[PDB]
Amino acid sequence: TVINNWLLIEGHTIGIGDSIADSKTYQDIQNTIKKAKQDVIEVIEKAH
Amino acid sequence: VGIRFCQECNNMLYPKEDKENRILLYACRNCDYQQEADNSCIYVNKITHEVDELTQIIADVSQDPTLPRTEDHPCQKCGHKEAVFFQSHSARAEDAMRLYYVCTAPHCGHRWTE
Ligand SMILES: [Zn+2]
Ligand SMILES: [Zn+2]
Repeated sequence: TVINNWLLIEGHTIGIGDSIADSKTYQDIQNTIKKAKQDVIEVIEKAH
Repeated sequence: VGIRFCQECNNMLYPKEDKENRILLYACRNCDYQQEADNSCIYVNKITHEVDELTQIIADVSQDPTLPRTEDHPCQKCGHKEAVFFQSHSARAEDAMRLYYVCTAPHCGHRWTE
């Protein structure tokens, strides 16, 4: 009861803003993914 | 290693021992036909089964649009730049991820492995 009625004051939500990261973070993630794909390509070529 | 067929009833031949001359013979069991044996071997069993896949690879495979192709590896016969490559394409191939290359361009049909 008391916590719900305090949440009536503070409030909680979810939305687009909660799912969006900084552009630097997106660039870092893309760099990591590209590096991973390059490593997988290298492994495939080594197996070839 | 292979089998040879009878020359009279066109049946299957079987190995038969010649007691007198001690020479290997293939004698059909459905008639009296007998022929001399040249290879002198009967049963060959390759447990490792290391048969070169290049013989089992068909030249027309190069016609496949779904197959990857590379410009890096040229043909050895005609030196054609374009070549199509694919993996073993077979089961029970032990552990082998090696690539088999087939040269494109008509009438070449060359297959090599690197
Ligand atoms: Zn026969
Ligand atoms: Zn060629």
